Formats: sequence, C-alpha cells, structure tokens
Amino acid sequence: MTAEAGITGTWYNQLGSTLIVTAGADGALTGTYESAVGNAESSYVLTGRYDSAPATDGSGTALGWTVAWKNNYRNAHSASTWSGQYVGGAEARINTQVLTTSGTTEANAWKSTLVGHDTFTKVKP
Repeated sequence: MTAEAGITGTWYNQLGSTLIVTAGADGALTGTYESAVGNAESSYVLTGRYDSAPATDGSGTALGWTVAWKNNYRNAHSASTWSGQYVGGAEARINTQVLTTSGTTEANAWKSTLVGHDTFTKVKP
C-alpha cells in the first residue's frame, strides 16, 4: 500500500490535464505534465518531492512539484508549483493548491502570482 506504489502513474485533473509521475523510493518525484491548462502546450518536465515514509493513521501523504512552462514548443515565462497530499484507496486523489508565478517587472510584481487548486484522480474526467 506504499506511497511510492500509490503515487507512481498517471493522474488527471478536473480540467483534463495529465500528470505522469514516478515516485522514487527516497522521496523524488519526476515525470511530465501535459494537456488542459496551467499555461500549457504539449508535455513539460515536472519535478518534486514527497514524504516517502508517511503516517499510517489515515493521514494523507504530503507532496509537491514544480513545472516551468518552457518546452520545445512554447515558453510562457512562468512556473507553477502544486502543494498537496495523496490520499490512497479505491477512490485515490491528489488534492492540491497551486501557485503560478509569471516573470514580471518590479512594477507588475503585485500581479505576478496566481493561486488556484487542482484535484487529481486516477480516472479521466
């Protein structure tokens, strides 16, 4: 029932976006993020961390990851970070909150960062 085993694979958000992630035995998250819209276009590299020895008292597993919105096809001069927890079981979820910062002048820094939320499931919407 390990968090390593549970997190590794493909997840889909409410908006249709696809997360493909491998959770390493010692806390690494690596993979890609594709489709719908943070500020997207094809696949982007994703990296993060998770608690590889979580509590076994029914608590979720803390994690986070980052995508910089630059690949071979697009550069949005922005990066998003998702912070959340994985909940296992038949109805598994990654529940997140997400910050998206765009590069700005000092003057526009006040409007540099968006906040949203993303819920990921194992099955498509």
